[PDB]
Amino acid sequence: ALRYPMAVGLNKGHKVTKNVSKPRHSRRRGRLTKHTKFVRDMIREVCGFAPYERRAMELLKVSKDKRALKFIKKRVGTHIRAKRKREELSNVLAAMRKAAAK
Amino acid sequence: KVPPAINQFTQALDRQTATQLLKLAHKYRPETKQEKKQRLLARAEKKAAGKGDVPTKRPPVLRAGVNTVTTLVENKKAQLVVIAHDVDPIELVVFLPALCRKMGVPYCIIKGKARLGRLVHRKTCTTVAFTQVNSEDKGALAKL
Amino acid sequence: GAYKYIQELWRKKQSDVMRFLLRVRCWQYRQLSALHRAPRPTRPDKARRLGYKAKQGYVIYRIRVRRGGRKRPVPKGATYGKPVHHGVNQLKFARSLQSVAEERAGRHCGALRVLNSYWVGEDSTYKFFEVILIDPFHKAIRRNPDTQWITKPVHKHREMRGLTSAGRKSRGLGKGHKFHHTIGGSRRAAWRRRNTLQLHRYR
Amino acid sequence: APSRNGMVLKPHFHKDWQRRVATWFNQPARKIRRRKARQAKARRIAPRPASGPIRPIVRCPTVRYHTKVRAGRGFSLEELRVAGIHKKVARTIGISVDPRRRNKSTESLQANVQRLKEYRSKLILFPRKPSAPKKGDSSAEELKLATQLTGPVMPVRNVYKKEKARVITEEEKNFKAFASLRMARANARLFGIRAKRAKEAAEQDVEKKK
RNA sequence: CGCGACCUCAGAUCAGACGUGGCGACCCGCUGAAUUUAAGCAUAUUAGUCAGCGGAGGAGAAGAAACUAACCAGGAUUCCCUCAGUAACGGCGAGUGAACAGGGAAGAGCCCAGCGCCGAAUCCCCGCCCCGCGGCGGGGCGCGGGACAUGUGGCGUACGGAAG
RNA sequence: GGCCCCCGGCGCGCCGGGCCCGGGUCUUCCCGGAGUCGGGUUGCUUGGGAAUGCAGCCCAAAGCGGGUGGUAAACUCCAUCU
Ligand SMILES: [Mg+2]
Ligand SMILES: [Mg+2]
Ligand SMILES: [Mg+2]
Ligand SMILES: [Mg+2]
Ligand SMILES: [Mg+2]
Ligand SMILES: [Mg+2]
Ligand SMILES: [Mg+2]
Ligand SMILES: [Mg+2]
Ligand SMILES: [Mg+2]
Ligand SMILES: [Mg+2]
Ligand SMILES: [Mg+2]
Ligand SMILES: [Mg+2]
Ligand SMILES: [Mg+2]
Ligand SMILES: [Mg+2]
Repeated sequence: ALRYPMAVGLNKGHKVTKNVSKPRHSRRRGRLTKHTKFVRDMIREVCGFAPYERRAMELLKVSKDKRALKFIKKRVGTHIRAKRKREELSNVLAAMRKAAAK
Repeated sequence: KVPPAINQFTQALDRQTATQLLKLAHKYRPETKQEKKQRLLARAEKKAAGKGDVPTKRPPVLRAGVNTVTTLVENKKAQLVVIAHDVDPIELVVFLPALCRKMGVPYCIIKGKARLGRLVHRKTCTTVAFTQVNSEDKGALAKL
Repeated sequence: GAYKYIQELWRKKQSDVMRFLLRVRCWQYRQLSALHRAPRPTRPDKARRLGYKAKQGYVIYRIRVRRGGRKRPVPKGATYGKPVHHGVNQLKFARSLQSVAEERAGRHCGALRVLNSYWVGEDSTYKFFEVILIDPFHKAIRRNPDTQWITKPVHKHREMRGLTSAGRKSRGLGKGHKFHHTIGGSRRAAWRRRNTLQLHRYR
Repeated sequence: APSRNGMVLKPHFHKDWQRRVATWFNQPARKIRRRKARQAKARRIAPRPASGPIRPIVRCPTVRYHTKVRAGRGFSLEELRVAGIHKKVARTIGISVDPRRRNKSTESLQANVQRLKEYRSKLILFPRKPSAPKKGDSSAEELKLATQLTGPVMPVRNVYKKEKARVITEEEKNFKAFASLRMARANARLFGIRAKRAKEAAEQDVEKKK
């Protein structure tokens, strides 16, 4: 025939019909719920911020974003975790900026 | 330097107000073991002859316990929350003033977890919450 | 739902409120003895997460351990041998300090069973842990299924055989490619299997 | 010392091996003890199959063994759900279940539901109280038809679809098997770099005129 | 300005229980050499072994995936055969050295915390009565004590669960 | 093969009491373990090799997150577990 199943190539593999199904409930782990988000927001305004988080906000306030990321990565430890933390710290700065605007 | 989350529990109710609050709260104490037995036996006697189920309007009662009160505040079901000022592991109630204010339920801080315990026939209670109240005490609860 | 708030609160150990509480408590624990019974769990949510229940038979012991590594206990630093074994300082104990605190609680209270432990504070020179113990002969413990397992003879001194959560972490147990050292139950179990010469009857 | 030609040998006998030597003089005794336990277990579960629960049809993982099929740990919940068996009742009637096994394809799914439906048809169920047969089975098909089953229940067997000889068409004769394999390997190897070069060329194309 | 509640502590030859020490072939947690080999020797090897300390049971430990894989996918632990003296480590020297898949022995799965709902529904102790003794339980009673809302019990646990 | 004595677990009728509703469909809700993970460094350990595991010290999390995917790193998709 023109084309055959192959053990190599971009479309390699034995051909089976894929069984589509709902993902397992363990794969749901880590999703943020409405109540858990509410609790974490409660604790954040009760507690505040860690001293390194406040320092990183000063760097973001003067728009030293590369230096802020270097500082956060040195504190938290990894690039992926630092990028997520920097976005959140940028978000709270923007949130309190528009709160003080009105 | 005590952070305001911990310093807020030093502001307790004055003696006059705490007296009106506990005097009202005396009318809604949870039923003891003895009078629950008396009530349950009466239900058994009445069910035997001859009314039947007879819910008979489960009366308003003072809800107690930090886990119970927290859910009531989160559901906006509490009308008034009373927090003891001397919870020794002070993490059980540090969020409650902020949580109550966020949910709009009025809250006060009172002197003595032992006084709250006597309300519920126990040694100690962190918090008690006022749910719906009898009509003759709606005026009193509103003033508080 | 208050336990959820306390859990999120204790995840903020560097906040102003938690920094104050941890410092004051660490000062207070410094004034007490190294081994000391606590009237109640300091962290009730963390305790019950680890197996504790507020009923008779469960007791709490606060343990204070000294921080740092393990100096080799040789006279004048002389470890007579090859230079690879000359190390005296910068040596580290195989078991964590939490496992040591559990062992000290269990040794003192030999009639109780160590269940778990958790962190309540630390200094530059001390770490403080609270250990959950169970009285195996109290009727509340003994008449309850789902708790009767701790009453068995095989479960005595778990903290000394590395069977508690803290003591288990140093044994290198686990599933998959990172934990090939302990296939068979332990390092010794794996080592004996891999170093035994199987001489069959028919070779 | 080496002596003339020979193989460079590396014995692993430098580690006090004689303290850990496993002799096998209890091998014949071990086989007797295992046989006795098997026979005692079979007697204990008197009409139930001696080998145990039915096992699913399962393909072997890697590329070395994926042509073979064997018995798995237990039936997946997706298989039981479409076969109409409760996941908690299945273990009572001799069906092994594996809650952590997934079904990636439908062929393996449907292969195992015919296995469950075949087993369920061949199952003789005794009533809990023999004097009160509620919904299990008739007494006729369990008075004498009940017999302990020896060997695995419905043993998993590799099957081959025999192809009859056919006339080779011209399209099959013109197919280039070696050339296709060589080109398929090249296409998979250069797929990522071909896209990047096309992407870079597209960037130059959308601004080439200015 | 004494009397109460709680908290945190203390004493008792208080009522009732429990631990200690031995054995230690097998098992678990640590600590841990040097002889030796390298034709010297220091890394390496001996060896995570001897010695040392602690803790168990009739077995122990492990154990129901923060797994293996990359397949058309398998599916807790433990043991045997094989993988394999292999991948790898190594003054890349002497030497050391697993795992996956496959075939078997055996095969068994579950429980909390948390989120919630249920008038704390929960548990221990002490007196009284009856049925029993043989490892001390069953039932009933006590406006009898205590624990416990700083959280007991029932439902329920990632395979989803609850309520209509 | 016989006789004697003792002990233990198997079905039936009864006894004393407990014992409380299961599945499918739809709808509305609810879902998780923190000085822990992870990172740096140090020492030991491993076949684990730009670091397999364990531990001390310092830093110190997130929630479409986290871990793993045997070469360090950035971006991207996927797989797998929790
Ligand atoms: Mg050496
Ligand atoms: Mg006495
Ligand atoms: Mg002993
Ligand atoms: Mg030599
Ligand atoms: Mg020599
Ligand atoms: Mg020894
Ligand atoms: Mg065991
Ligand atoms: Mg275990
Ligand atoms: Mg699981
Ligand atoms: Mg070979
Ligand atoms: Mg070695
Ligand atoms: Mg078998
Ligand atoms: Mg509960
Ligand atoms: Mg790579």
